This record gives sequence, C-alpha cells and structure tokens, in this order.
Amino acid sequence: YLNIFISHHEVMKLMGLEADLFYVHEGAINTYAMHFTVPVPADVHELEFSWQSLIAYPLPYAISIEYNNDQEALGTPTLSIPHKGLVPQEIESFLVYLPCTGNASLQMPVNVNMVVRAPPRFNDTRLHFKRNKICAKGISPEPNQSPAPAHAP
Ligand SMILES: *[C@@H]1O[C@H](CO)[C@@H](O)[C@H](O)[C@H]1NC(C)=O
Repeated sequence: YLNIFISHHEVMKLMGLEADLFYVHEGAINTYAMHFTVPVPADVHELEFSWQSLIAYPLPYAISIEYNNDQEALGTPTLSIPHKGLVPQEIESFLVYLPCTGNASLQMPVNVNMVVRAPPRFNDTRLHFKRNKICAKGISPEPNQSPAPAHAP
C-alpha cells in the first residue's frame, strides 16, 4: 500500500551507481537496506526521498530527525514538506536539508525517522534511516537568492 524509495538520481548523487532503491515496496520494508548507514559527502547538502500511497485510505506520516545539536559544522536540518501530513497518492519527492556551515570539518550521524500509519488491516511502517553526514570547511550550500548592488538614496 506504500512505496518509499530513493531515485536513480539520488543514488547517483549519493553513491555513484545507476540504480534506484525501494526502502518500502507495497508495504514491505527492505530491512536489509535499512541496516546500512549511508554516507553523505561534504558537497551533498540535501537528501531526497520519494513516496506514493497506493490506496485511497489516508496514510498519516510523521518525520523526525536525530542529530547532535551541540556543534558548529552542521546547521539545523529542515524539511521541504511539513513534518506531519498525508502520504500523496501520486509519486512525490521531498528534501531533508543538511546544511554544513563550512566553518568546521566533521563527520556525524544524522538519522531520519519516519512513521506511516496504516489502515487497520496492516501494521504501521516505522523507519530509521541511518546516515553519516560529512562536513568540510569551506564547503556549504549556496543560497539561491542572488545579491544585487545597493547604495543609499
Ligand atoms: C542557487 O541558485 C542560484 C541562482 O541564483 C545559483 O547561483 C546557485 O548555484 C544555486 N545553489 C544551489 C545550492 O542550488
């Protein structure tokens, strides 16, 4: 009833291979793949997840993040979607932003927790995505709002 996967482009960005990876396929969790800790290079500033509900019954989701607050190398992770809502019935993708400050070099765990509530005939999908974020000094995401020369009137 539920697909959760990372696309070909996401696997190429993260790992350099041409493949996709379904972490959940029609409700079945890829427990083997969930064991792995995926490294996130210094120059990768976001993780992209893709998902799709395969039924009409509403699928509530909840997303939480695990990371050490108390350091100077990684800024606060954010989402491109609300941390709670419904899983879409068309394939959609969302981002977990992992913005390294560029003011420090460091490796650290960042884990993404997801819970998708199931209709009563199935069991909830509980996921613990393990990632190890690399940060490097002088490597940080660029802003997309561009500067403009300014002077006083
Ligand atoms: C953000 O978009 C701007 C376009 O103004 C571009 O200069 C920059 O390279 C982009 N950076 C990222 C991380 O998307």
